[PDB]
Amino acid sequence: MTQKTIKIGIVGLGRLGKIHATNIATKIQHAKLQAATSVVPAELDWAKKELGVEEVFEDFDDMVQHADIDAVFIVSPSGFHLQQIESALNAGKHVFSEKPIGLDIEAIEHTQQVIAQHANLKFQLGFMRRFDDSYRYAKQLVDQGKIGDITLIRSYSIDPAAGMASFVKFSGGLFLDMSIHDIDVIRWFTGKEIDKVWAIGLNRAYPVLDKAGELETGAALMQLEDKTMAILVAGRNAAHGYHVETEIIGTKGMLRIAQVPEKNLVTVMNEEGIIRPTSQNFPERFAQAFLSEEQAFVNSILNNQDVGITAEDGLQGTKAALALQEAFEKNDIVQVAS
Amino acid sequence: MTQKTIKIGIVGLGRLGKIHATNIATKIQHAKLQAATSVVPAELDWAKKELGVEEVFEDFDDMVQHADIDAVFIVSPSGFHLQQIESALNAGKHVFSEKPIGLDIEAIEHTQQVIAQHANLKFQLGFMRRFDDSYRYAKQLVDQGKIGDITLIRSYSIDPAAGMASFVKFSGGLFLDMSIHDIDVIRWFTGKEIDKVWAIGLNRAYPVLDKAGELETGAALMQLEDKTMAILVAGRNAAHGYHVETEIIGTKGMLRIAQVPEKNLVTVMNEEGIIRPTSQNFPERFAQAFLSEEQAFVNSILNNQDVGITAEDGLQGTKAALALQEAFEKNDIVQVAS
Amino acid sequence: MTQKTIKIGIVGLGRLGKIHATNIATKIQHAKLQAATSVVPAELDWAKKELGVEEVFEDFDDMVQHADIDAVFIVSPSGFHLQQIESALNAGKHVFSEKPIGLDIEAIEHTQQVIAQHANLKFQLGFMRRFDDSYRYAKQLVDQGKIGDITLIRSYSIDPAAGMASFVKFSGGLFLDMSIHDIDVIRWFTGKEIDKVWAIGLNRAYPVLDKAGELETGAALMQLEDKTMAILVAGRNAAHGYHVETEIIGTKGMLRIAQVPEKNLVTVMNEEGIIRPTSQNFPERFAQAFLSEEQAFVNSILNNQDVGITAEDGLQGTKAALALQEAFEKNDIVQVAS
Amino acid sequence: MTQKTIKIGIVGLGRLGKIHATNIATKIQHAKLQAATSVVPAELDWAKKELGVEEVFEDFDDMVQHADIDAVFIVSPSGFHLQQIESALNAGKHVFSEKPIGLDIEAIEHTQQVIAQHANLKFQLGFMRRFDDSYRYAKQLVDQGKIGDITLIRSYSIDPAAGMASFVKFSGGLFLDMSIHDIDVIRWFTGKEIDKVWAIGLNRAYPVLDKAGELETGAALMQLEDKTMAILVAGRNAAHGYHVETEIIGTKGMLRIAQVPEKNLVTVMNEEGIIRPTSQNFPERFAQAFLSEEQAFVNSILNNQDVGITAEDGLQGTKAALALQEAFEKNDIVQVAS
Repeated sequence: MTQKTIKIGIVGLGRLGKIHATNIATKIQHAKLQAATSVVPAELDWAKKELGVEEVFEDFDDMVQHADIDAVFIVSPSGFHLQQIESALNAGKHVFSEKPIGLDIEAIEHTQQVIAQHANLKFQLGFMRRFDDSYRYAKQLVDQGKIGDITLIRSYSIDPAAGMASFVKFSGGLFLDMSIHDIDVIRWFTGKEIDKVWAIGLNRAYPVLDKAGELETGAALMQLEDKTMAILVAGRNAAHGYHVETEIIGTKGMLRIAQVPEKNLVTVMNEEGIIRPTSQNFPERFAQAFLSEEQAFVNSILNNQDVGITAEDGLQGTKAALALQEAFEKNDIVQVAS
Repeated sequence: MTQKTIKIGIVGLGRLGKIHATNIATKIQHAKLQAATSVVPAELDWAKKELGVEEVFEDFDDMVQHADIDAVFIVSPSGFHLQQIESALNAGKHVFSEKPIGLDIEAIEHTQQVIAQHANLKFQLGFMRRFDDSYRYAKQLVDQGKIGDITLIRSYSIDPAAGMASFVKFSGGLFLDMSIHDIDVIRWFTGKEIDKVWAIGLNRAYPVLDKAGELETGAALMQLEDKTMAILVAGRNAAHGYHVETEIIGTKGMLRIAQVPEKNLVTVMNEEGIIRPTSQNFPERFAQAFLSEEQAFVNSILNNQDVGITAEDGLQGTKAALALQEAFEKNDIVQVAS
Repeated sequence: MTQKTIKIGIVGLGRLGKIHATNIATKIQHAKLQAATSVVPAELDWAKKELGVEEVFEDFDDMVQHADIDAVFIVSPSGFHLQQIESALNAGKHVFSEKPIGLDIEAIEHTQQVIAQHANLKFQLGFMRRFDDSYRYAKQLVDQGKIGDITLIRSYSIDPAAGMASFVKFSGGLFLDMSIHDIDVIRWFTGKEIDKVWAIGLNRAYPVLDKAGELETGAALMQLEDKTMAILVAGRNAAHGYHVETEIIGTKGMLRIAQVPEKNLVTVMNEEGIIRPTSQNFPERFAQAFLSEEQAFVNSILNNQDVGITAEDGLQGTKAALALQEAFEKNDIVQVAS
Repeated sequence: MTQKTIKIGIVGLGRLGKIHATNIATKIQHAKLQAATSVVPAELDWAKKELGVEEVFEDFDDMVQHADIDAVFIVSPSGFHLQQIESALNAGKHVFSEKPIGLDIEAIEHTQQVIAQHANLKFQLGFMRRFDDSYRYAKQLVDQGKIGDITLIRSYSIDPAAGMASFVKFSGGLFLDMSIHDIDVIRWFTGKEIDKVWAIGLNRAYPVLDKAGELETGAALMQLEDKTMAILVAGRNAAHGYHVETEIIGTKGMLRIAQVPEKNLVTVMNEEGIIRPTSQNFPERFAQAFLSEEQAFVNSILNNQDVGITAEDGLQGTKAALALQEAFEKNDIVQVAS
C-alpha cells in the first residue's frame, strides 16, 4: 500500500508538547507517535499510559540515534532548539520545531548552515497562525488584491489575566515570548522586512515585574523597509480572555482578524446587556491551526513538498524580537539589521 | 415675520405626556406649550413651575373652548381619545393623538366621519416608529427595491422586566398595549392588510397574570392579503432591556432593525466577555423619533402639508390588535375583517 | 491491543453520503470504511479509487449479509431508511441512520419494534445539531438554569438561493425537508412535546413551486404541551448564505445561536460598509458536528454506551413535520397527536 | 422673565461654521444668531436669507465693536483664532473658539494672559468629543473605576477616501489637522501629560503628498508622564467611511468607543454577507456632540458656570501635535516639553 506511516518522536511534554503529542497520536493521518524524550519521569509515564508510546528516553540524542522514528517534534524550552535541530538532522530525521528557532543570532546562523547541508530533509517552524482558517482567509483577500497595498498592520497578542499569578513567580522578555508570531504575521502578509523599531512598556498592575526585568504590557511602533507601518501590543493581563487580533489597513480597504475573540456562535442577553463569550487561552483559540500545521508537516514528508516556512523566517523573527527588547531597555529607536 | 408660533395645549401628563410637553416647550421650533389639562393637581403645578405653561384646566372641553391654542396633543388614557379628538376638531383645533385612536370599532368610525368633516385641520396619530432614523433608513432600502418584494416580517416588542412588578398590580390586553406599533410597521412597509391571525401566550414567570386576563409573553402568526407572512412577539419581561426589533425578509435580501438594542457605540470587554450595553426603556430608544414626529406635526400646520398618517391607519391598527386578542382567547384562527 | 477497529459499510453516496464516507475513512478514530452500496456505478468507483473501499455492492441486503462489517451508515433516500434499518439490525449490525427515520407513522412503529428486539445493538439518528459546539454550549447554559424556564423558541432553517434553480426542477415538502432538525432542537432543549401547530407559506420568488406542491418559504407557530411557544421559519431562498439560527427566550434571559451565520473571525471594511462573510452551505456550517456525531457513534459501540438519540426522537420529528404539512394544506390548526 | 436670550455673532462660514450657525439659529435654546462676519459675499447672503441674520460684517473687529451681541463663535481658519479671541474678550464678549487655539506656542501664551485678564468672561474650545454621548459613557465607566487605572489608549481618526481628491489639490500637517481631538481625549481620560513621541508616515496611495509635505496616513507611539502608553493613527484615506475609534485598556478591563463606525441600528444581509452601514463624515458622526457643546456654552453664560475646557487644554493639544510633526520630520523621538 502506498505512502505509509511517519513515525514521530517528541521532546518536550509541557502544555504545548502534550497538545502536539495527543494530536499526533490520535488525530493526525499517516502518523504514529513512536517515541518521547523527557527528563521528568511523570511525563514519560503519561506518554506510555495515555498515548501508548512504545519507546521512552531520558536523553534526546539517545532517542534520535536509537528510536524507530522518521521525524522529530521539538517542543523543548527555546534554549535547546538549535542543538536538538542539528542533532536530529545529522541523524537523518525530518524536523518540526516550535518557535523560536533559537535565541542567539550567531548560533542560529550555524544551524542555518546545518539545515542547508540537509536539503533532502524537511524543516518546519511552528508558526501556526499561517495555518489558521481566519488568517488564511485574510491572506487570500490580500493576495487577490482586495485591499490594495498594505499601509499599516496592527497586531495584538495579550495573554489572559488568569495566568498572571503564575507568571509573577515564574522568561526571556515580553516581545520574545509574546510577539514572535506577530512579527511573523507582518512578514508573511507583506513580504517585507522590519527596519527600525521603538518599544515602550509598563508594569502598572504588577510592578514586581520591574525588578524581574519583565513587562506586563508593552507597545511598539515599527517602520518597515518600504516605510510600511506596524503597531504591536503584547501583554499578559487581558481581563476578557486570550486576545489575539490582527488588523490590516490597505489602500483600498481594511480588515480585522478577531476584532474580538469570539468563542463560538452564541450570543447571550441578560441583565448585563448583550454578551459574546470569548476564547480563554491559546489551545482553545488555535486548536485547528495546531492540527493543520501538524498534518502539513506529515504530508510534506509523504509528498516531498516544502511547506515554505524556513530557518530564515525563524532568524528574522528572533532578530526583530531582540531589536524590540533592545529598544525597550534603551528607550530609543533601534535598527533591526544592527 | 413669516410663519409664526403654533400654540399647543396638552391633555395627559403621565410619563409619555411629560415627554411630549417637555419637548414642545423646550426643543420644538415654532411651537409654544400654552395650555395643559389634567385632573391631577400636582401635574398642573408641574406644568406651571417646570414648563411655565400659562393656562391650566381641569376639563378638556374647557381648555379647547377657552385657551389661546391652535392645536392639541392628546396623551390621555386610550378610552378618552375619540371624544377628545372630536371635541378638539369641532372647536377648530389641529389634533395630534397618541395611539391607539380608540378601542371600539363603531365609535372609531364615528370619529372618522368627524375627521372627514374637518379636512382643513391636521390630524396625526403618534406612530413614532415611522419617524425613527433606523426605521426610515430601512424603509428607504425597501422603497428603492433593494430587498425585492417582502415575504416575511418579524417584529418583537418586549418591555423590560424592570416594569413587571408595577404591571402585576397595575390593562386592555397585551397585543393592544404592545403590538399596535408592530401592526402599523407591517402595514407601513408592505402597503398590505392583515387577513387572518392566530395568537398564543403564556404567563410562565408571573402566573398571577392568568387570573387578571393579562399576558406576560405572546406570539402571533399572521397571513396578509397577498399571502405575506408576519410574526409578532410581545412581552413584558425582557431581562436585557427594551427589545424592539423588526426583521424584513425579501426575495433579494433581508434586513434587521435593532437585531439587538444597542445603547451607544461603546463595547466593554471584561471577565464576563464582550459586552454591548443596551437601551433600557422606550423614552431612551425613541427619543429622536418623538422629537421628529412632534416637529413634523408643527411643520404640517405651518406648511399646510399632510403627514400621511390617517385615522384609517388608526382603525386598522386597533382592528388587528382586537383580532389578535380574540384569537388568543378562542385559541383559534380569526379573520381580521370580521 | 484493546478496543479494536469498527468496520463500517455505507449506503447512499450522494452529497451527504460522501461527507460521512470521507470522514469515516480519513478522520474518525477506530473506524474503517470497509464496504459501500450504491446502484450508481460511478459512485462505487469513486469509493474504491478515492477512499480505497474494499467491498462494493449493488444491493443493500447483499452488503449486510456478506461484507466484513460491524456497523452500517444509512444515507439513502428517506423512503429506504426503515427497510434498511430493519435489515441491518436483523443481520446483527449496529446502525447509524440519517434523518428522517421514515415517512409513514405505521411503518415507523413497526421499526421501533424491531429496534426494541435488538437492544444489544446501537441505533443512532443523524440529528447532528446535538453535537454542534455552539448548540451544546447553549444547552449547557440552559441545563445550568442560566436563562430559567424556556418560554419561547424561534428556529430558522433557510437554504441558500444558490440552490433554488436546481430545486425548481428537482421532494416530500418544505417542513419535512428543512424543519426536522428544528423540531428536534425544540424537543431537545425543552424536554416537552408539540401539541398544536399552524403553518403558512408562500411562493413569491418562484411561483412555479405552487403547481409542484412545494414551498419556497414557510412559517409556523406551535404551542407545546405546557403552553410553551415555538416559531419556525423554513426556506430555500436566503440571499446571504445558509441561515440556521435558534433563539431561546427564558424567564431570566435570552440567547441566540448564530444570530447571523458568521463564516470565521474576519471582518472586512470597504466602500460597502462593515462586512462579515457568511457560511454558505450545510457542509461548511456543520463540518464539526458531522465529525463529532460520527465519532460518538463509533465510541458508543466500543464503550457500549447509549448516545441518547432514539427511534422515538425520530418518530416525533416525523410526526410534527407531517402535522406542519397538514396544517399548511388545510390552512388550519392541527393537533400533532392526531 | 428670567435668564434671557444670548445674542451670538459668528465668524467663519465654511462647512463647520455653517453647522454651528444653523444649530444656533434653529435648535439651541436661549440663543439667537444675531451677526455674521465673512469676507466672502455669498456667505453673508446665505446667512441673511437662510438664517435671517440681522447684522452682517466684512471685518471681525467691526462686528465685535458694533454688533448687538453678547458672545462670539470663532470658526475662522486656525491662523486667525488667537487675534480674534483677544479682540472679542477685549470688547467684553464671551468666546467659543474652534480648535486649535492657535499654531504658535509664544502667541498662545500671550492669549492665555489676555484670557486670564478677563476671568468674568466664558472661554470655551471646541473639543466636541467631550460632549459626545458615547465618549461620555466611557468616561463615566472610567471615573467609576470600572476598568481600573489606564495602561494604554489607542485612538484613530481617519477621514473618508471621498475627500482625498479635494485634499490633494487643497494644510498645516496631518497630526495638527487630524489628531488634536485624539490628543485631547488622551489628556481628558487620563489626567496626565504626554512626555515623548515618535511618529512615522507614508504616502502610498497618493505619493504626490510627499512633495507637498503632507501625509495620507501616519502613526505615532507616545509615552505619557507616568509611563502610560498611547497609540495614534491619523489618515485621510478610509475606504469604509469616517473612522474615529478610541480604545482604552485598563488594569481591570478594556473598552472601545466605535470599534466600527456604525451608522444606525440597521443590519443588511444579502449576497455580500452581513453588512453594517457606516457613518460617512464628521457632521453625521458628531451631530449630537456639536449641539451639546453649543448648548453647554450658552448655558455656561446664563448660569455663570465654567465648562472646564481651558486655554491650557488648547495649548497642550497644539504642543503635542507640533511634537508629533517634529518627530515625523526628524524621524526620531521628540520630547514634548521642548
